[PDB]
Amino acid sequence: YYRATAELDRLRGMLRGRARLERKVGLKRITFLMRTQTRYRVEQKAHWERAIVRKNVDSAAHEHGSGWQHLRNDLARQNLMLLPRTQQQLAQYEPLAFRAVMELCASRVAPPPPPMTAQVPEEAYATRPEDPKVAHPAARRQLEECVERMLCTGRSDVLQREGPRTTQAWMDAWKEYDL
Amino acid sequence: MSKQWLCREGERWWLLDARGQQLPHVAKIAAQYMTGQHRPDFTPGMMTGDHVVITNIKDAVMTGDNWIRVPITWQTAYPGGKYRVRLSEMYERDPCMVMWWYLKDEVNRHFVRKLKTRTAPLEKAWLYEDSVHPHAEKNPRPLVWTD
Amino acid sequence: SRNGELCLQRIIVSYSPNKGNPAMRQFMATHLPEFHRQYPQVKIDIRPRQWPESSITGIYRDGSEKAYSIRFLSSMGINVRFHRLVNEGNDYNHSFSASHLHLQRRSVQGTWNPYLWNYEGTRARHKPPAQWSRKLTEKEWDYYVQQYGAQMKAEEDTIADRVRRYTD
Amino acid sequence: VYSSKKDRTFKVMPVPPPPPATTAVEQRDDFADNRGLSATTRTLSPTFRMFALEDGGVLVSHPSHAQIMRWNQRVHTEEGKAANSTVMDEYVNSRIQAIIADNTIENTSLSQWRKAHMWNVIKSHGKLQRRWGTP
Amino acid sequence: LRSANPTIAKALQPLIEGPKFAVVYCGNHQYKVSPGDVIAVQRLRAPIGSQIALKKVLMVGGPRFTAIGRPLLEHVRVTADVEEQKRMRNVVSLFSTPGRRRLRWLDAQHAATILRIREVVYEPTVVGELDKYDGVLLKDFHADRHPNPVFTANDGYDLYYPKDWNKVEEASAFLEMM
Amino acid sequence: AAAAAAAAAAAAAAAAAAAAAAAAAAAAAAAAAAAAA
Amino acid sequence: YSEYRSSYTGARSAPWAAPEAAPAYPSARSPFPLERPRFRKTHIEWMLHHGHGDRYGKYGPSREIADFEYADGTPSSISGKRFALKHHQDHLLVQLIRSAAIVERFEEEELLPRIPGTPEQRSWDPEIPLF
Amino acid sequence: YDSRSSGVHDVAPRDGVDFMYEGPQQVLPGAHPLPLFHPDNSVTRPPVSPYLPSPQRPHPYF
Amino acid sequence: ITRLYTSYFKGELFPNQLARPLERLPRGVSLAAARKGQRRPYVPLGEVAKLELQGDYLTEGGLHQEALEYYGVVAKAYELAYPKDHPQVAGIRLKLAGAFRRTGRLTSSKANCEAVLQMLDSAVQPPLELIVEALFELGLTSEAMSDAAAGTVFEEAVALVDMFHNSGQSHKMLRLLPRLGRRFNLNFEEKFVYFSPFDYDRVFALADQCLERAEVFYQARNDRAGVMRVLQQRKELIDKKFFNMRDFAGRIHTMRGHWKRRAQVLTNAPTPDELLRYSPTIHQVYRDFKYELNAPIGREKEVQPGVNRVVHDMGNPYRRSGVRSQRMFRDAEKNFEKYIRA
Amino acid sequence: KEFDADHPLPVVGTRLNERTTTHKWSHWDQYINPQITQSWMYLTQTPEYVGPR
RNA sequence: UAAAUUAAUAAAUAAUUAUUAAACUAAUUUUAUAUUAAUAUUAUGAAAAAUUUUUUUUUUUUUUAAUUUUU
Repeated sequence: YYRATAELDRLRGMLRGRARLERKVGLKRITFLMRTQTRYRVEQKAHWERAIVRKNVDSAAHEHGSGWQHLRNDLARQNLMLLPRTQQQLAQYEPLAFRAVMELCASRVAPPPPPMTAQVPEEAYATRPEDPKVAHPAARRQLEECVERMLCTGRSDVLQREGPRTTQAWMDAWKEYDL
Repeated sequence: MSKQWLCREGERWWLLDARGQQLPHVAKIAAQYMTGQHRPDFTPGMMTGDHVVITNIKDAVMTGDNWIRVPITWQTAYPGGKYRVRLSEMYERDPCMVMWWYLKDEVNRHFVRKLKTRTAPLEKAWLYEDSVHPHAEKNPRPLVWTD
Repeated sequence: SRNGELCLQRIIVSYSPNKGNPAMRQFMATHLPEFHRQYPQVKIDIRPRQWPESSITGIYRDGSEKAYSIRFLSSMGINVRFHRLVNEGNDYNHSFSASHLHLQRRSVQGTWNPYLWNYEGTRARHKPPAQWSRKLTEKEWDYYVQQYGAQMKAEEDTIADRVRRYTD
Repeated sequence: VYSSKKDRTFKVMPVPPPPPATTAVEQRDDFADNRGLSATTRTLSPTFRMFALEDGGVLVSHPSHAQIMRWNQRVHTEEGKAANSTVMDEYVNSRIQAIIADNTIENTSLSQWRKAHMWNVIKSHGKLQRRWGTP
Repeated sequence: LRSANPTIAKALQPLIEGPKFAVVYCGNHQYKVSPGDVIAVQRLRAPIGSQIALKKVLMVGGPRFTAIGRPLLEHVRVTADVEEQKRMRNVVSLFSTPGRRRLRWLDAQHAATILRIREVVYEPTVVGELDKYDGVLLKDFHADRHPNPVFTANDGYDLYYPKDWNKVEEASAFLEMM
Repeated sequence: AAAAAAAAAAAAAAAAAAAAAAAAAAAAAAAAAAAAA
Repeated sequence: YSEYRSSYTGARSAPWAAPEAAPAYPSARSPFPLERPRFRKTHIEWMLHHGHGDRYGKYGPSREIADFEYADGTPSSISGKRFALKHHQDHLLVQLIRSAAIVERFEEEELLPRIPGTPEQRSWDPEIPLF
Repeated sequence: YDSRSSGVHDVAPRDGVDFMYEGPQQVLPGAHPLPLFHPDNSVTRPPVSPYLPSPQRPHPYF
Repeated sequence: ITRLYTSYFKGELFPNQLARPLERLPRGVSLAAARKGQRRPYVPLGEVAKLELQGDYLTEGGLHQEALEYYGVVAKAYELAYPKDHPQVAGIRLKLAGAFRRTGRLTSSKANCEAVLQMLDSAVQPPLELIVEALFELGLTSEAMSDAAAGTVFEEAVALVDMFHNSGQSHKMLRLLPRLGRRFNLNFEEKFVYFSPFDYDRVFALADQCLERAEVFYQARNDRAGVMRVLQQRKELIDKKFFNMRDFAGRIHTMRGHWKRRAQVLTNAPTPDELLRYSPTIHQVYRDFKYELNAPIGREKEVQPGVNRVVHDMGNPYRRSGVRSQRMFRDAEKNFEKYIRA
Repeated sequence: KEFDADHPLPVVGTRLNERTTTHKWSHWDQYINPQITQSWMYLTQTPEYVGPR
């Protein structure tokens, strides 16, 4: 078939005394090595290199009387959302921040409440009359919700806050383009 | 021995009073400290070890008759050379030979593959059968641990 | 493109003005005018020659280079390769592993070193009793000797019961 | 379990023993929602004080790395302010000061200095000496 | 730093100054970011040299503070400039079972992009103070008294309570806010 | 022939050589009544 | 600037009660039906409880928030593996509406039965009483 | 493929035959937005016809 | 087997997903001139983009008043986000002048959809799909104002489409994709992958309703030539779009295995609207003899120059054979001289 | 689709672009405009013929 | 992915895999489902008794991942 003998012939430079010399015996070797890197990478490299990290964040937790058996269950209880490789980065470069975490999980602080579902506003039920001019009652509140969340994010000096300085006037930016 | 992958530069000198503590367990904690696993910077290539001084060996404990019915068996090359020796039979010879054998069971567990990693962590434990030990000047800090 | 300065300086091009495989000469009709508009500082050195090497080549401002074989490559696949010499900086052949996610590791709070948490120790949360060796409070005295009392009252109670209930 | 040959991947060590209860506020339970499992109450745990942000996170205020290396050196040195001195003691509080100030780790070694300056330490037949100003 | 209690905005205000790091969550990975780093992330569709800002932030920290945002931290600015859009080193694999006479050379090189971070800046708004060993908000904040002190664990009752050094047994907790 | 009573070796000097052939549902998983050295 | 949505309408129930109130933690016992083994949520039940799915790179603030944006505030366009997500989350609804849409028709024409179970389930379990 | 990553073009122009790219206002020899293997103008292969072939007039003749 | 898609199915790739560029005017062409021929500071755009999509969802729901508000905000944050007359700040009002007109306020509608154009012609190269979206609003608010004289702007709007809309690039890549399928009786739904120009070329879809909203005008006023002046154009508009999609069938049955043909099929193909426009006779390749070794029988000095060189003879291959085969070919070099001499 | 012209999308190629070969003229191309049947290698045989077995 | 089998007057199809093609309706979630024809292909081998563990042969790279306790 196709031995990939083109690619695997440049590699014969970095082999020992026999595979480097003779082209045949080098291929059976370099194609045996390359076929086991890809065999170890996709199969066994994870379960090993994934436990040298759960040993480093753990060993860095014993210096605070806790351990991975307890830390793992309470990094999640608090919704902290830290990859187990990140906790090893902190335990090794930012030792205080890690410790600061380890104090939180041990503290009796209420974890953040589970995210809420979709709540129907009251105004969805509130019977609308036959009025065409004014907007629906639910949009005048939902839109207000969107512009407050629009100004709370960041400290955008919207032209040093040249846009309407207050909200009830920002919802009237449609009258700015009327004559 | 300087030999990069050694790291004698951040050493801490522990002290594990073996008095009354179980011999198959003092060999466990002392291994996490010689192999340097108690360190958050532990990478298996580096042998960042911390010297342990396991004084008071002769006061070790072995639950039940495990002083009489646990063999230190080793089979040499000569045919008919299989040797069986209890703990109460090697304790006649040298009490530290039973602790150094129970350490060898723990360091091997993670380092059997390469000779440089099999033996180097073993040279970090100083097995002293009583109080006296020449390491007063190394300030062996008594490591806290509860089995 | 570091600090707003393109790491690329000049794309070397070899082509044939008349021979064949027009996907290069076709590229120089539509895409190249457009790609030049975005990055003008890139100095596209186009060479005409009879026997044209099929390779695009870029020269970065540190002496480094790169080639991109365009033999049998259509015009769309030359522009794509055009835009890929201006992008990279040709500085490091790093494997995107979990160790090389950060090219510089600077810890701002100082690294963990042995002597950081070495002199800490386990502690309680609201003051404990040295309940071994503590001068009791006059109420404590009355409590324990009432407990210890109620204990002695039980032992010496049943020691007699073993002999008296035998002839009660 | 995962290539039954044998499992030599570093396992996690069991959890240290919690501190004494001494409070009777249910400091005993584990399937109780009033607290997480981990029980870390160390020497300098009360310096890690937390402030509840508005988003939902907490702004823990902690002492700087150049301060706990001061607290430690204080503790380590006044072990005996007039008592015995250990070779291991001096070499440690010689580094805690070097860690106190700009703790980038030297990049080279810790003993290359001594190894090269042992000629004014050692007296070696002054015809073969090393005087800073070679006569 | 925004805050309601004027004393807090007068003691915590100097904590958030100096250098600052942050651990963002970009491309299902997690990078500990600081104002002068380059981090290779999975390919972003950002033309080279263009400014960029990371939206998912999990924790900010400085020399004497860390803001532990539980799921994420709102109102933290971390902006980077896309330096490179390159293909990383090739991870060559060979899939040739012994039975069949076929050999599949699957050579995949990763598509990353190097984000040289400009700056991190953080201005958090606190609600107040809460003591650790009772997760209740505190009414008032005294910049010196720790809300919950710590005490020894050796009640003497335990004959084999492991003694550390004598000095490790008795050690205070220094004041640090001043 | 009919390969019966496998033996799963754990290490040595910590398995007692009677617990090797244990993990087989039988009169083993007991203590050898009369051991020989 | 950074973001934290955690929902479609945000509107997060703020956690901090009041300068002196009680904290009101969530019950850490996993909902086991028989109650004798007395378990505790395990680091992947907390992750389910907290609004993520099994792994937190799913159905949470880890995808639905964009990875980046331009410094001027310009968002970033969608991708193949973004539209394919939005359609999936709309599939997880159409799976539920069309499901409840057929139950409605069955219960509006009185087709849903009255004896609870199959013909082969009642003929299997004794605890489902006789009809 | 994409082996031979260097050593193709010497990094220099030729003496008097290599021209860099001025810009999109000028036109190179050979460039055309259509794939032509035998590129020809009305000077090299001049068609002998009244008109010039075109999509408008169906054939270059009367 | 099948696929349930009950899990999350990552997207497929396809050439229908290429980032098709926008459409503009040529370099110097300005809109008001073409017509009469016939860093930034932070602003939460990502949040206001969600705030106008609820206008596109609203103004498409019949709630034209509520949409006006949502559009009001997003049209405010845009005249601050972008500089003056930016191609974007001009386009948002085109959603406002519509939302105005659908609320009686036509007086402000025309006041809005006319304001945009001075942002467009005064630009460098405006988004061509917008100037046909403005010239549509300008044509619809004139209907709402009921002015038949104000209705001949549709036909003038499409006058820009027919002129400045190269109708090839919409379906350039998608033209050969039917040559990608290689199965004939299973997964054969790939041989008929049809993408629709109304769904892919917006400017074409816009230009269609113009030429359909313009017909209803002339149909309403009982105008005859007006209707035909549009219908023939509405057909000529589409006919030159279906033409740019035509192609013959390649193989029909199941070709097996030649997966490496994936390179000749999907590639940049000259569209039929272009293969003629840039024909190699009308658009002549420029060939500079300074870089080649051939020139017509009179331009013999203008070849790529050389060095000390003397024409030996013509390479008649029989010069190698014995001298009796070179006693032939004797005068064939003499005779050939004066054939290349004028 | 980009959010605006200020923020264009980049050119980072995939295999569906970066490996393609020139468009040798199909039969509909040399039907539209017979000016592209330059040489005899253009007159390729029936498309139904796929190559030798 | 193991399935097929009748020597011999008027009883619907051997079966497999393969190549090439074909058609949705009394017959429910608003579920699910490889059916048909033409051609290519018939040697992968049990003897007694008893009777009316498990899913794996095969992975594009980075992460991520729920089955552990000794006598």
